[PDB]
Amino acid sequence: PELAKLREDKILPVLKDLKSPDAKSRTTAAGAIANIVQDAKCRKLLLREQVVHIVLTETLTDNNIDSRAAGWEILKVLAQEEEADFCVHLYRLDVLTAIEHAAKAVLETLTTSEPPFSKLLKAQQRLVWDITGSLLVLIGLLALARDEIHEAVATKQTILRLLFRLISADIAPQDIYEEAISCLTTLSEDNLKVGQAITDDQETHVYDVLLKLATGTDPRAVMACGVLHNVFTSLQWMDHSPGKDGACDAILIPTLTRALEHVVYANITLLALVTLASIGTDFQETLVKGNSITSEMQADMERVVGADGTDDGDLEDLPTLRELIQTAVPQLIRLSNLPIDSDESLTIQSHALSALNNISWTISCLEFANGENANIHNAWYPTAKKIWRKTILPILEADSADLKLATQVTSLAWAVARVLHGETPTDGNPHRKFISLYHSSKEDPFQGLGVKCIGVVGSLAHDPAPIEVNREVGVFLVTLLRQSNNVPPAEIVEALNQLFDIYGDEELACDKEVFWKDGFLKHLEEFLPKMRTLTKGIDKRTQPELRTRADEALLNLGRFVQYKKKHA
Amino acid sequence: IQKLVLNISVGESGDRLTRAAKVLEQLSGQTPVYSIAVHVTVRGPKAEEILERGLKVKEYELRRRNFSETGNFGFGISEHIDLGIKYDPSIGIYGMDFYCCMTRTREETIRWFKQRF
Amino acid sequence: AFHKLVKNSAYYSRFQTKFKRRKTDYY
Repeated sequence: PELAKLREDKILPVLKDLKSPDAKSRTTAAGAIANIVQDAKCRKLLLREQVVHIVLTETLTDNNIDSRAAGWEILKVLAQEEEADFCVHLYRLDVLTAIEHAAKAVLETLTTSEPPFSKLLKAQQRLVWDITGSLLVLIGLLALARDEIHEAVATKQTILRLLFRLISADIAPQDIYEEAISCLTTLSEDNLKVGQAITDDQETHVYDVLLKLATGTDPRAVMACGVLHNVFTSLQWMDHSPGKDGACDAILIPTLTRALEHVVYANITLLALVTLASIGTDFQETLVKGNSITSEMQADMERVVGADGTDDGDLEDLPTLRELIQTAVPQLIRLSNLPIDSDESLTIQSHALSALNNISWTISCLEFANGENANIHNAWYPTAKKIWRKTILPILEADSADLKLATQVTSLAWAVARVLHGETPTDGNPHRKFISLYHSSKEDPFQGLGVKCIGVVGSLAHDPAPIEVNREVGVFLVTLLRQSNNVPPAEIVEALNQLFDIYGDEELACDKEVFWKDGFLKHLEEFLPKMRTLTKGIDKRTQPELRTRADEALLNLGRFVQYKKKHA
Repeated sequence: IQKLVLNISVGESGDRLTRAAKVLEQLSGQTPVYSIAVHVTVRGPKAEEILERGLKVKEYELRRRNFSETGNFGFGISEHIDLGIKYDPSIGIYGMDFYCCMTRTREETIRWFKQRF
Repeated sequence: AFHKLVKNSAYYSRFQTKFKRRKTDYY
């Protein structure tokens, strides 16, 4: 159209000037082109004008460093403004090769002892840094875009070597250093070849560098932690099977926590929180694979340490978990609490939440029935309680603001409830707040809030809950059942299972005082057929999980109504 | 019936240890003791004060094992702030160890607790 | 009472807030 006409008028010459086999005319022309190329609407023309090809084809191979550097900046800018597909296209022309070469050249420049780098002209080295910058960025976006690219990149050895070279020597600008650190973080995440590349590097020993960094007082320690964490988990350096020098995941948690101590750089904060949350899901992996004052007065004081102890633990085999609990969760709570004043700490709260959510859901998945995992239960129970009161009421007492935050704190409350089980504190009658939330909030199948409210509520209603609390809640669930006409099936499975977990023991006061007194078993015999219909009305192929779930629910319901009779 | 002994341990020599000391100092008023770990023992007024104050925190509900055959007892808290002490971000949060030795058995002391408090 | 379930950890596995990498503007 017309807009395009004015655009081509502006643009076309510049390309022709770059196109100029006046490689210096284009040192100045290409040098111009990145500035020219920032514009959004205009770019789509530029792209359609086949710039990508020209640059890739010509500019990068020129003998003048200003050419290549202008050209690598062109690509960078492009990939940034544009969308992921773009990078995937670059990967198709194997820009990777072009980069590998580029990085070899930077690497020879740094590591060289003949010129050598440090004695280079001021703008000389500034040019290298400019080139490195674009190179880094590209690898970032390319790795991120797709998996098969993330692999392809963690295969080009020269690339890794360069990233190590920088991170290790720390003689480049902080914007560049930090960019390198990031780039390694992406590549190192849930990837093995990179995990090993960093550990197995004896050339610069980039590992020991990171360790030191994430260990000490350096302002950048957190970033180091992000990488190192990715590594530990990538090669499974965990509690049950530590790395060299017992490098478990645990050792990071102090520095992360100290990064939290100060908030009352800003990016540094968010990052640490994010790490801690990942540590949460990843010690899931730990637990899966696992299965006149002195002297002897102190000695004795270790006699009372049997009681769950603040300072150190029974948990010699699980330092990760104790560090989380002992150190991390204090600060996680405080941050979950403190004021909602800006949107920045709104984010920080949503994070600290996500973290506690993670940890708590991980642990809550274990077995604790009878004396199972007693030690773990004994360390967690206190903390689960503290979390409950300290962070779950206040946000519920506020009735303040957000919806998705409600999902957050609801999901969390579910986790805590899964562990606490009727031993869970009752103040301001929270089960009513949640029930209200269920009705007022009236995708993936089981992400819906109704489910999460069914869950937490049916959890806190176990024996020995206040018999009245028990009553109202059981009532709400059975209510759901009678009027199951519009309730999503997921919520049926959760409701069924909730009641099954609450009223399976006749020896419980609520069995008689509530279940029998209000004659639930009638309503159950009422729903048995309804359940069978909705069950058969579910697609075992799209999707099977829900179907099989309901099936077992019907069996146990089917079984349990039958059982329910067994006892009058 | 003598002393209350609050106790912290930090395997990492350093900042985090001089900070634990600072907490026990301002909380007891006494300059604390060092061992890998700090602690401070407090007798008389302040002891009953700090005892109850953190016993509050534990909702006055203990278990039966913490009491020693010598009729003593203790508990942990993890947030030295839940006892009305503010938060100094150049200090952070620390956990504390609480320990009460009685004189003039387990039975007699459990019963003693039940009567007062 | 008694009950039947299987592979539960998988079920609730999903809820862990999950993260992967990736923005800012204005200069």
